[PDB]
Amino acid sequence: MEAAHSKSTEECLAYFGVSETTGLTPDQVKRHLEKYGHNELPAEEGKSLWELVIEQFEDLLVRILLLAACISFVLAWFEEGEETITAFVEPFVILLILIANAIVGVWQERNAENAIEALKEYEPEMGKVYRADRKSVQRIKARDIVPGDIVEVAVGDKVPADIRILSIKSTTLRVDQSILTGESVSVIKHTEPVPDPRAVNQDKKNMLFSGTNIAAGKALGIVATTGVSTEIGKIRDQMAATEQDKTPLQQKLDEFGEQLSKVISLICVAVWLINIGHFNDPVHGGSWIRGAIYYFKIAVALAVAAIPEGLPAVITTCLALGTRRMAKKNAIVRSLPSVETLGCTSVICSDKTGTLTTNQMSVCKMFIIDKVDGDFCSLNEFSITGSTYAPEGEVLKNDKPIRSGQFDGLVELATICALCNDSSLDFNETKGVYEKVGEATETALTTLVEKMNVFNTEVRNLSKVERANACNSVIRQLMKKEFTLEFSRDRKSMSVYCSPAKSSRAAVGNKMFVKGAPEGVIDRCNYVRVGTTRVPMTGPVKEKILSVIKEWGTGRDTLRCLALATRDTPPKREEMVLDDSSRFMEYETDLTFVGVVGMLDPPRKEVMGSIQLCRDAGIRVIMITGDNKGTAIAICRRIGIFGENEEVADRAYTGREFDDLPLAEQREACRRACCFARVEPSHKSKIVEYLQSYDEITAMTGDGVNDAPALKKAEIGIAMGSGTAVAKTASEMVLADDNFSTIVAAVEEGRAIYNNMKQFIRYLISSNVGEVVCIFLTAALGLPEALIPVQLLWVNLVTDGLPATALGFNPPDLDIMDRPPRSPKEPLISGWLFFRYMAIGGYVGAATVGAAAWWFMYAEDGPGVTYHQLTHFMQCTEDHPHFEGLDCEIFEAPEPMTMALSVLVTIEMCNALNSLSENQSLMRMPPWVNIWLLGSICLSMSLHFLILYVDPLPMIFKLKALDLTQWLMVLKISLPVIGLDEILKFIARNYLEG
Ligand code: NA
Repeated sequence: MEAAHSKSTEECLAYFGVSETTGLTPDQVKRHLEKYGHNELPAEEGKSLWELVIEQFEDLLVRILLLAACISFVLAWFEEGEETITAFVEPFVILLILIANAIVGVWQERNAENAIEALKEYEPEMGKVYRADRKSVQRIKARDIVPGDIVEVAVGDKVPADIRILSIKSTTLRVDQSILTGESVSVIKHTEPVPDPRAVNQDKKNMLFSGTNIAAGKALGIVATTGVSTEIGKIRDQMAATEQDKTPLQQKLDEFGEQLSKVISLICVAVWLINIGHFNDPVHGGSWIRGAIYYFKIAVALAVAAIPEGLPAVITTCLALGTRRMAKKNAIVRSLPSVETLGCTSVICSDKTGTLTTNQMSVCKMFIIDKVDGDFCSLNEFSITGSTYAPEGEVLKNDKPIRSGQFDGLVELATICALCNDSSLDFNETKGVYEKVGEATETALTTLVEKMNVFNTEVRNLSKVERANACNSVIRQLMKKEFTLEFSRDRKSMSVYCSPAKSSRAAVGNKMFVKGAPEGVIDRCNYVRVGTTRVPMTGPVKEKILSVIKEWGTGRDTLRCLALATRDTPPKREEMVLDDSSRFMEYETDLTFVGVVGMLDPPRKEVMGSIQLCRDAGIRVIMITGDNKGTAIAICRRIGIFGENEEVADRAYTGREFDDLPLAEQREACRRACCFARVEPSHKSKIVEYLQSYDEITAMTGDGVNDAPALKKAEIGIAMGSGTAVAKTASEMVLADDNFSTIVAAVEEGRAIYNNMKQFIRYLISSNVGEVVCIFLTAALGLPEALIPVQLLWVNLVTDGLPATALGFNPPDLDIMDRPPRSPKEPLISGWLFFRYMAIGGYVGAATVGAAAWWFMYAEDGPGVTYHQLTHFMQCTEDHPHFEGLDCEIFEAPEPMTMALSVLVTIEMCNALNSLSENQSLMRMPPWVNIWLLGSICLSMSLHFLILYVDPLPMIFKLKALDLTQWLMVLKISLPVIGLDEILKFIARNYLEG
């Protein structure tokens, strides 16, 4: 029964055919259970370990590598010899990388928690029902509860289902609905029907929502809905129906995956079409087995040379490090891929209270009526200092300190603020400052009465803790509080019924003290107080009151106003039903206007600044607030969101206004809006949709289960440190301090990190290019293999991975926040950059072959066979050129490989320096700009020497220590790469910058 709140208790009983005194029968229980299912959100998918392990082998590149391991394995099997301790190393090494890769992938999932599963924390194990098969209440499992069940709840219980309250057993009933409505103070519940069938949760004063807690009282009710049909269940469905796209880099990297796959295969064909000469060969003679071993040997190295095997580890390391760095700045990021997205944030939607403001309330102004005489009128306006809850400050009329007590209007004003109030103070001796107890707005009133001291009570003598609630306690003793009529949004006020304290045998003197939003409160005033006297409310004096209120709310003061009034002749106590909240406005009429207080929730000190940063960075800012429209706007002007005097007609909306607009116009409104006031339950989420229809990267703040859907939808959901665990688990980021400025800082960190990622990504991929050239050249020049897979894999994971990581510490550009958001469509490598890395690739691939060849020719240790061209034969079945001497296995000498590999290693260390800046010369941005990079290079070289000397390793990699001559050559052929890029950067700075 979805509409239970708008039905009478009798209609809900009738609908389900259930007896309030016996409850459902065992047949009803069965049937109901068959129709509605059990009371519980559905289980998460049964993602098994075996399935999880399988998923680690889905990516195109890991398939290639697996394939290449199989070929490597078959080759290290279908090969003759006795050296097995240096044969199966390769295929094993490739497999071990894939195992570690899959291991990590699995470790990630075991540690990942989804928000949908966090929802289940709010479903209690047990609940209490009345069923016809028993007399006394039975405590059954909450999943066994069904619509129609008569249920019982009491203080401390977690509501097991969405329930229509039938009967309140205790005096009142109080609920903690913080998790669903953001009302953090316990709300009072009733049993009368709520007329509007489209009432938002906050106004269903007769409902208990599954997952909430009874704060006080005992109640009996009937279950309206269970499972996915409850308020939180609908929230679960929205979240589950939300599909989350891959981050821009994830998408672009997946595109590179396909493309590189397609590239790898083409190069294999290219190596085929180059040997189509073998078709014109005698069928007899030559080795076919060895001919195929030749292709599969290069296909393996080719795949291995082309994959940036260490890239995923480098990225992760970088992101993890950045994350620790962001946490130091109060930004707790939860998902590593979010760090990139955060940098692209084009829109931030922020709640005002507690994020843009401090949520530390303070009364700054107040006024009473001074006199009314015909068309003439004067108010007494005052000021109050002190912006803490501490009772330290003073009242001032025209800056001159006055004494509240000398004004009677003020005695009463204070009596309302003190009596018509459910909050207090407390001096916390631990922190040594005054803290609130209750609501912000109410404690500010408590604070205000203490500064006012309307009865000049001896207060300075009292201790620190006793000082807290002294002037209040005084006012309390003056009036007995008989009862209170709670605040409702329909009337936007509250009242308290009070009788004189010293009273033996009397029935006259009773008062109601009314506090609330000025418009409705003032409309119900027929009288205006003037000291102790009273006069009729008149058209002119009304405008006077309203104009001041308007000025205070809509001006640079940005104050939240509250009207205070009293009912002099309140209805007789017996004539009032304290149960029908719909009668409260009626009991609050024929009032006397006493005064107005204006309070402030101050902007955080950093917000002004942070908002300006965004304007520089081309990031739009939208405030979502509970202020009315005028004040919403005024606060927006105040903080920088709006220009002080600029037009805003079409950039500010209330929920009402926004709902009235047709779908097209709502979408339109969202492109230009910077202020949403009084926003509905569904709005954040619809606002996010529209924003995404313009391809905005959207940040959205929230803190309750009811924000969870929007948090999940937006690309950067942002939760408050002080918020619910569910909102956190639904968000890309948590604000340790709740401060809007933390967001802007974390965006800046994201830009800085992405710029560096581009660098080490381009560095690594460019490294693969040269590796591929080296393999290809060797093949299409019939040379001895210059580099082998085990060597490549070492370079791609260790030798280059260190500098790649060090590149993540590249200093950030000063102009980072002075450029618009990066477009998600922006390609990683494109145009000039393709050429650069193509040329760089060329040179690296040539240098490595040439390093081997030079040893094979113009060097001593190896044959002085210049232009002999090892091209010709690699079979040795004719034995022509080297006539005298029985040697033919010098082709596999470890010296040439060691020349090539040391060239690669040395070049890439050099190219790591060329990677300090995309376009700036090493003349302008020197190597030492990044000490981590310098350190990294020393480490990688020490590691190269490690594999060169430490016995097991030089055999495994197939290497031999180099002569100072040979090393001195390695340098000669490596250092020029620096000159090459310097030239190319020069061409970019001077002949492209237009
Ligand atoms: Na999200």
